[PDB]
Amino acid sequence: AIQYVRFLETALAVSCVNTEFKDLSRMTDGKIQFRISV
Amino acid sequence: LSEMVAAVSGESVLKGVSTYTTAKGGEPVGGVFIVTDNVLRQLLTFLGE
Repeated sequence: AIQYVRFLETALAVSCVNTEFKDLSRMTDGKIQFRISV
Repeated sequence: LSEMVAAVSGESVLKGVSTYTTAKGGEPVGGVFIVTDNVLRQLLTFLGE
């Protein structure tokens, strides 16, 4: 009784924003720097 | 009755068995309730349509 499930078809995917990055294992660290003037 | 229908598993290992259909067609027949006569009359009173 198999049923295949796709990530994009489930509504849970509206939460996340999804990009395909070809070589993640070589990637060591990643950062985001926000600059907010108040 | 919906809880009773929910209790029965919806998975058949043969995975593709053809179905019986309503006279209007389209959606298939899911189950059979077997009752007695007074029970049948009372169920048709409570559930119309």
